[PDB]
Amino acid sequence: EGSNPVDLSKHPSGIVPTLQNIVSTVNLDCKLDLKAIALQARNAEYNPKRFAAVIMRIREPKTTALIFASGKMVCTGAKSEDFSKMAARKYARIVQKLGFPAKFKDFKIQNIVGSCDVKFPIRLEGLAYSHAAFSSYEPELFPGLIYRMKVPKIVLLIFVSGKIVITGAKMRDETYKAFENIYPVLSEFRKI
Repeated sequence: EGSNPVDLSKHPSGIVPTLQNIVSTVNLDCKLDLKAIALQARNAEYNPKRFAAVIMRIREPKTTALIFASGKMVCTGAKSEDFSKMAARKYARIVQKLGFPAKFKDFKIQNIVGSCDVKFPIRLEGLAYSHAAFSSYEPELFPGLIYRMKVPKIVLLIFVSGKIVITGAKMRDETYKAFENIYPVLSEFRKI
């Protein structure tokens, strides 16, 4: 039974990108007294002159939650969508247990960041000259090439070293498809 470690149907390049951060939001559906939550929770920080939300942190899943007065909560740091949702539930429950009537409505993934290393140098200048409508490479202003992909709606950061950052996905597979879509062109521009 030679099942394959990597499914080349899903990853023709034979390379699987790593998910580095998933950010999600959920509506707690209630106004929140930020000074009280900050006072009452051990795991909270709240400096409204620096950021208008209470900062809460947990170790499992190792993440950070930004809880706004409106009741909106942003959860960041998770490595999978299941873990982003699991952590969001855990922060929302902490809030209920403090005595606020927190709900868990319209939870949604807002952004997934993935990285990948093809491990060969890339001629970004040539790549950009050949794909002018989608790329920006301006070494004196920022390092790496910015590539705006249409389908899926992703923005990639391609560095001269072969390291790539894939941002903007709403689900794991989009991050994978974005990479596969760009792979043949990275390859076409391998620094000989």
